[PDB]
Amino acid sequence: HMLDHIGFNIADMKKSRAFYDAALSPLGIGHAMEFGDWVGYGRNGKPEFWIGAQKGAKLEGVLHVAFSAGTRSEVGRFYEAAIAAGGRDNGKPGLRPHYHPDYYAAFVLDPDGHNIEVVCHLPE
Amino acid sequence: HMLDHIGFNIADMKKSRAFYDAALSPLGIGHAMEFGDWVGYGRNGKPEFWIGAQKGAKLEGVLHVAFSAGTRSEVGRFYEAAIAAGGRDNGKPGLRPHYHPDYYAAFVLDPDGHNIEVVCHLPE
Ligand SMILES: N[C@@H](CCC(=O)N[C@@H](CS)C(=O)NCC(=O)O)C(=O)O
Ligand SMILES: N[C@@H](CCC(=O)N[C@@H](CS)C(=O)NCC(=O)O)C(=O)O
Ligand SMILES: [Zn+2]
Ligand SMILES: [Zn+2]
Repeated sequence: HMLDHIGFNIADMKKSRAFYDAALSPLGIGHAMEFGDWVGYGRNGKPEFWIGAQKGAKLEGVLHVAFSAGTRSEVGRFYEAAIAAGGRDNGKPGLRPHYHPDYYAAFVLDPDGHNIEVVCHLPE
Repeated sequence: HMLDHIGFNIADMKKSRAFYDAALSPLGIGHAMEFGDWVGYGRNGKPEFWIGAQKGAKLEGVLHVAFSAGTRSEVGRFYEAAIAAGGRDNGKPGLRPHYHPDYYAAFVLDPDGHNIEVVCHLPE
């Protein structure tokens, strides 16, 4: 994999932490680490996804982040949990064959409007 | 790995494409794919890092993206190439032991001010 980690600031840590806690839980993802004023999500102690809430530093415009799912069931569970936590629909779980024949994904906007996806690339 | 891919808009495709072409080349990373109005960087046909240049849609604020290096030599070569292409220094190649004892990295700002890192986590 070419991506090691990413990080960005959001408006409100309480709100964003709650969203990502709920959204990423079905992927077996939790707080891999909390370094200073950042919260790092990851699996098996390896953080890859960092959010911060530095005053005035929040990202503006839409960032797209896609997380990897091992199963289509995980895609669906991410979606349900993210919506329930206040995420806004940006595309229901389903095949996206215009990308490739086995691309199965769902899209939810986070509290700052970022386009958060979970995708499985495998046939089932 | 939990990150599948990311994407965001930048101000000027010619400038950003040139920067990332130069910066990511030492990692064996090139244009894995060009889908519509986006440019996808990746290795072995698998795009992970997408940039676009939609009018008015550019990301504002600082995004941090770190790419994985297999060797410390690669970290250094990324840095030299990124600087030569007009990147701004945000941290020279070297150990960052305050992260962990084998963390070796360099940081360069892209044309839009994003904090681009290449990191090797292995002892050498
Ligand atoms: N509503 C669409 C969302 C598709 C989407 O957001 N795709 C990602 C890339 S995988 C993206 O950033 N698209 C930007 C665009 O399509 O303009 C769906 O349900 O498929
Ligand atoms: N100038 C520093 C840059 C360190 C840096 O940018 N670290 C990343 C995380 S690996 C970051 O986003 N840091 C934000 C901060 O330290 O406030 C260096 O050379 O080490
Ligand atoms: Zn996507
Ligand atoms: Zn970093």
